[PDB]
Amino acid sequence: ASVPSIPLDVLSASNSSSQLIVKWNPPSLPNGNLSYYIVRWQRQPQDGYLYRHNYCSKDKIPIRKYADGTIDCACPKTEAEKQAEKEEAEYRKVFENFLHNSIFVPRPETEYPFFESRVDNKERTVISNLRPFTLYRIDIHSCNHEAEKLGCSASNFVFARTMPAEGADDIPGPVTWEPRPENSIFLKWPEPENPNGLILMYEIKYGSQVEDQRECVSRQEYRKYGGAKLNRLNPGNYTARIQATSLSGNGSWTDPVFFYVQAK
Amino acid sequence: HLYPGEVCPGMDIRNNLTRLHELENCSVIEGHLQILLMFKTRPEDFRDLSFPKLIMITDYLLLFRVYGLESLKDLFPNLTVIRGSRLFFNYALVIFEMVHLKELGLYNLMNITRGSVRIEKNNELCYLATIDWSRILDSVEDNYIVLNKDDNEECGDICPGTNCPATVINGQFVERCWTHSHCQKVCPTICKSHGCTAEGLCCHSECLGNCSQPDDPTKCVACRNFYLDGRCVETCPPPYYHFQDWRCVNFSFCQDLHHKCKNSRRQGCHQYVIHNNKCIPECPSGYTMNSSNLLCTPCLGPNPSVPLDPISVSNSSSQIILKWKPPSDPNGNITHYLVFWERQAEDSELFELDYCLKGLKLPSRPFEKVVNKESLVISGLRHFTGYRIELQACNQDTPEERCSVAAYVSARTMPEAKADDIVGPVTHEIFENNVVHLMWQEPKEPNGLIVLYEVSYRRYGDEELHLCVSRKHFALERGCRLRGLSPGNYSVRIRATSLAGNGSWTEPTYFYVTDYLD
Ligand SMILES: *[C@@H]1O[C@H](CO)[C@@H](O[C@@H]2O[C@H](CO)[C@@H](O[C@@H]3O[C@H](CO)[C@@H](O)[C@H](O)[C@@H]3O)[C@H](O)[C@H]2NC(C)=O)[C@H](O)[C@H]1NC(C)=O
Ligand SMILES: *[C@@H]1O[C@H](CO)[C@@H](O[C@@H]2O[C@H](CO)[C@@H](O)[C@H](O)[C@H]2NC(C)=O)[C@H](O)[C@H]1NC(C)=O
Ligand SMILES: *[C@@H]1O[C@H](CO)[C@@H](O[C@@H]2O[C@H](CO)[C@@H](O)[C@H](O)[C@H]2NC(C)=O)[C@H](O)[C@H]1NC(C)=O
Ligand SMILES: *[C@@H]1O[C@H](CO)[C@@H](O)[C@H](O)[C@H]1NC(C)=O
Ligand SMILES: *[C@@H]1O[C@H](CO)[C@@H](O)[C@H](O)[C@H]1NC(C)=O
Ligand SMILES: *[C@@H]1O[C@H](CO)[C@@H](O)[C@H](O)[C@H]1NC(C)=O
Ligand SMILES: *[C@@H]1O[C@H](CO)[C@@H](O)[C@H](O)[C@H]1NC(C)=O
Ligand SMILES: *[C@@H]1O[C@H](CO)[C@@H](O)[C@H](O)[C@H]1NC(C)=O
Repeated sequence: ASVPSIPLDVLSASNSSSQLIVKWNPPSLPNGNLSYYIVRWQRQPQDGYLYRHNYCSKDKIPIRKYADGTIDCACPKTEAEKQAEKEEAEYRKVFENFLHNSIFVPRPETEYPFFESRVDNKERTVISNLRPFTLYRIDIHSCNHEAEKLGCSASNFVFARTMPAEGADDIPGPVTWEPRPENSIFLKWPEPENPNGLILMYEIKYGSQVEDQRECVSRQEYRKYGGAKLNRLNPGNYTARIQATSLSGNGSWTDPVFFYVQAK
Repeated sequence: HLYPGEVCPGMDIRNNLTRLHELENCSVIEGHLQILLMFKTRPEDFRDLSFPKLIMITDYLLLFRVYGLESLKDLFPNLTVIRGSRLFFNYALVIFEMVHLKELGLYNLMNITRGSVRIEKNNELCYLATIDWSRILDSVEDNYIVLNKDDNEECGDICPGTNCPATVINGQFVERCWTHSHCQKVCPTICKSHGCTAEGLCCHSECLGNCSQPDDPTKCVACRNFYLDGRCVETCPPPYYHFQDWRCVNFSFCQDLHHKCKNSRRQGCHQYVIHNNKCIPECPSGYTMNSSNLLCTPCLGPNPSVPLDPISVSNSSSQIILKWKPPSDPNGNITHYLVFWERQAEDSELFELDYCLKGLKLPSRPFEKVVNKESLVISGLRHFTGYRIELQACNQDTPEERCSVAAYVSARTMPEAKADDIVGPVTHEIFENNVVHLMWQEPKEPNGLIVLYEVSYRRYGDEELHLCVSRKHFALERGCRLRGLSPGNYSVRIRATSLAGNGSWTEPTYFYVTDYLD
């Protein structure tokens, strides 16, 4: 037996929050009676601009939607045109020859360790210890027999995101409001402790009898006051909803909080 | 400079950065450069490794399955030109299955002499669609940008804009940058291959890609033609002979290369012979060696189909370079190519939709005969205006003019500098309720269409305020109206953003409002 080929067609799906389904095909050349697969998933942190882009005025929000949908006469060509159209066959051939000379030993911020387990005879595997809507890198190595003496097969990577936590990116508590001169308002709220990936910005919809006026609050500007200050509102009983925006799009809003902009 | 280091053969590095020390002082590599299968490597392993001496390769550069490698701006900070003498299945620069890669970092590469660029299946790779390979490669029809984070996740991967050169492709117009700290330089077509300087002075004809001194065949970074003795030459004088088509060697040099591997057979190197006054691996047919000296000697005497992939580039506001490939089934001796083009109409929703939503950045948005030529330059065009092109190949004379069906592709010219520059001074209106209405004349010919107006105003001594005016706003107010202002003199600036990115900032204008006190 030799080092097996990589697991072919590794797909994944987001079954439920904190859960992920991974479904793949057996390797092309198992090179031996295949014993099992090694499912190794590691957390993937944020990127640079994910904490720098002032998404209130920079650009659209980059989201990574989960691929849950991945759950589910004629005449042959002659030999001349077949040889003429053979263009990418030798390409992938030499790339797999390159990867054939590697191994993966069966070992037992960006400081996230990996979690490795064995899947005996299942091309599908459910992971139930994840974070709602966060990037996860799963590396699978089709281990044949003698995969400990020779080393398991080469790594095949895939990236997936879990299901967002249902109504988690909302404000995890009651908001507070403060009146200020010029009939100004300052709102302060907590941040979701376990957001669906990351709270990129907050949307504050307020207005007279209808949340018509809108305001954006970036990620870092929030920490300057634990919230944001609307500079002017007309004197009167006003209302404002705060529907945050996580990495999974806009979330939920607790309540259109009331505040006294006028005076008694 | 032009002679910074020594010569190295082609090498394959695997499994660790330990063997990468063999190419420390290397400047040129007479072969390929393979760095692949680095599994146990860590990002900190690469942060303290560099090769500033490596400036030029000959065949190509390959990177495949090198974990922890986030960028290359530190590995090859001075790689300038790949000669591309050989090709990896027409690909002159391959980057495949790079896991932790998020950008390119090859800011100093300015030309690939021959081949294509293929970058596929790098799930974390950004900064990939924000680069124009036309100013870098000659033939970009063969290429691969798929299964990448920028094609599916919309990396954004903005460029340094505290300014990067913004090139035009068939329909799109996006800035050019390799990292968030390196703008991709592009130079005028007048000396497409000679090179460039910082001030725009073009390089010498003998240089390639770049030179440290303008119009000097000695201070070149890489030589276009054969190199010899610290100076790029068009053709080396006798007795030196051309070797590997890039540097000329004398008889004594390519002699040792012959005898050395003739007996050692270390890698079966080429027994270079001097034919056509050039030390060539093998002398061409109808010629043999003298059997005593390496100088070779001549032996005694012994309707069509659719035109393929027509892409278009624009290197000017009134010009367009249209390139294509002959159809797969000419179905006859192709006499001349038939080209039709017409001005497209911009999408109607763009004239009325809101743009002050989710950031202020915008998305990437007659006939003629051609005889014995696969390209055509089209003049007399409107700047940045989308043009729908129709191209057909014809294989019969005009009196019997029957030929292929109509192909279709979209073209777009280059934007202009002052086309988006708001003209005329901004005017204001006085009101008793401290409500001001602002008016400014937009140019009648924008690069595409003006989509919004970035308005910035500020009273003397106060803090700068930022506004966003959508299509509908100045469609009704003919501008923008501000309410509840503090009495005093203000300083206002505007920048109109069109389909060709952000325009210019208007000169800070100042107006006076009666303070109702004097
Ligand atoms: C990058 O630099 C190169 C070198 O100056 C530019 O090159 C072109 O150079 C190649 C290399 O010799 C020429 O091609 C070869 O083409 C000839 C054509 O007869 C063929 O006989 C040879 O067997 C070989 O295949 C190519 O013709 C030439 N083209 C032009 C327009 O000069 C290249 O254009 C530069 N690219 C950029 C983006 O600046
Ligand atoms: C999708 O998730 C559900 C629960 O959210 C899974 O239901 C479970 O099935 C697994 C089998 O792998 C069992 O180990 C669990 O005990 C089951 N839990 C419950 C509450 O029924 C389901 O298997 C997952 N996969 C699919 C395809 O539905
Ligand atoms: C051509 O290459 C040289 C060096 O390889 C580049 O010069 C760097 O250029 C800046 C000014 O532009 C100098 O301050 C540095 O000292 C140069 N570096 C070195 C190592 O000499 C030059 O910019 C390149 N030309 C272009 C057009 O990019
Ligand atoms: C390999 O597997 C087949 C069927 O799964 C079995 O019949 C055979 O005995 C196995 N061989 C070894 C060496 O285990
Ligand atoms: C390091 O890489 C070289 C080839 O680059 C390989 O021969 C060697 O086995 C690897 N491991 C060590 C410990 O050098
Ligand atoms: C590279 O240059 C340094 C300094 O001149 C020298 O010590 C070293 O030996 C050179 N590289 C090799 C492989 O010798
Ligand atoms: C654009 O490229 C063509 C092709 O060589 C050239 O003739 C033309 O001058 C170029 N445009 C400019 C503005 O230099
Ligand atoms: C096609 O026409 C060209 C002239 O346009 C001529 O040189 C060539 O021989 C012709 N070939 C055939 C097959 O008709």
